[PDB]
Amino acid sequence: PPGPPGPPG
Amino acid sequence: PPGPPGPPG
Amino acid sequence: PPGPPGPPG
Amino acid sequence: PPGPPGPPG
Amino acid sequence: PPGPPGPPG
Amino acid sequence: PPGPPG
Amino acid sequence: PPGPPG
Amino acid sequence: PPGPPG
Amino acid sequence: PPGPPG
Amino acid sequence: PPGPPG
Amino acid sequence: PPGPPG
Amino acid sequence: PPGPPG
Amino acid sequence: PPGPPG
Amino acid sequence: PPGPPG
Amino acid sequence: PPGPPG
Repeated sequence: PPGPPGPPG
Repeated sequence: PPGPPGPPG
Repeated sequence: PPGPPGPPG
Repeated sequence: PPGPPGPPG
Repeated sequence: PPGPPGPPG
Repeated sequence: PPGPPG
Repeated sequence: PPGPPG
Repeated sequence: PPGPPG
Repeated sequence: PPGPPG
Repeated sequence: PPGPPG
Repeated sequence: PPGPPG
Repeated sequence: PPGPPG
Repeated sequence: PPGPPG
Repeated sequence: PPGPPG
Repeated sequence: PPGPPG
């Protein structure tokens, strides 16, 4: 499955 | 997600 | 956000 | 804001 | 403001 | 695959 | 991405 | 940005 | 700015 | 300004 | 893997 | 990251 | 930053 | 600043 | 300043 979202900018 | 707003001028 | 007003003349 | 009035003549 | 009147002649 | 942007 | 201006 | 004049 | 004349 | 004459 | 920074 | 100064 | 003097 | 003398 | 003498 895809990985999780990245961190905030 | 986008980062938070920057500091006051 | 914009900074506050400057000092009196 | 503008400064206050000057001194009397 | 203007200064006060001058002295008597 | 890599996940979405933050 | 970077956030908005202050 | 800078604030307004005093 | 400077204030008005006295 | 200066005041008026006496 | 986690995605890129926002 | 946080945005730029106002 | 604060604005300029009046 | 204060204005000029009258 | 005060005005001139009368």
